[PDB]
Amino acid sequence: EAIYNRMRAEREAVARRHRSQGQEEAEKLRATADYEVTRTLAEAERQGRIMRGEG
Amino acid sequence: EAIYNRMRAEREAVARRHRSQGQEEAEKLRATADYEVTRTLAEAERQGRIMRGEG
Amino acid sequence: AARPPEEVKAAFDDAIAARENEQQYIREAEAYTNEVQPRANGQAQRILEEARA
Repeated sequence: EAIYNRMRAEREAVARRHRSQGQEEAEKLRATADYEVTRTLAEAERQGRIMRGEG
Repeated sequence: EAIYNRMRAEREAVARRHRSQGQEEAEKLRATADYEVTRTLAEAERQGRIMRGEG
Repeated sequence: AARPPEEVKAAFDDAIAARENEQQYIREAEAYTNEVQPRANGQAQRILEEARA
């Protein structure tokens, strides 16, 4: 039983590593997407401010 | 019955010792992991603070 | 065979189970660390991206 548990745990370690790598990559992609969204919104707001200033 | 209780208590003593040692080692590992996580977050926060200062 | 009496068989096999449970706890702690660290890396990246934004 101890040997079976050891083998099962050492396989679950690899499974956990794969899942964690996937989740970390997903989080990085989400972060950069949010940064791009904020950049576009800020640029549009700046143009709007310039236009209101002209008015 | 007294002899049986003495045997049983003597066995639970060893069981408790083993479990306590395992739990202590697990707690030490969790503590060092938390320290590493805090260090990485602090480094990221410092880099973000520098970038905010530049902006 | 030199088995102990039935009344202490539970105590003996519980001692065996505790000996296994020690290594089980250690492995669980290692798995916890290996899970937590990548999440910290992702949060660090998100913090840096928020600062840049």
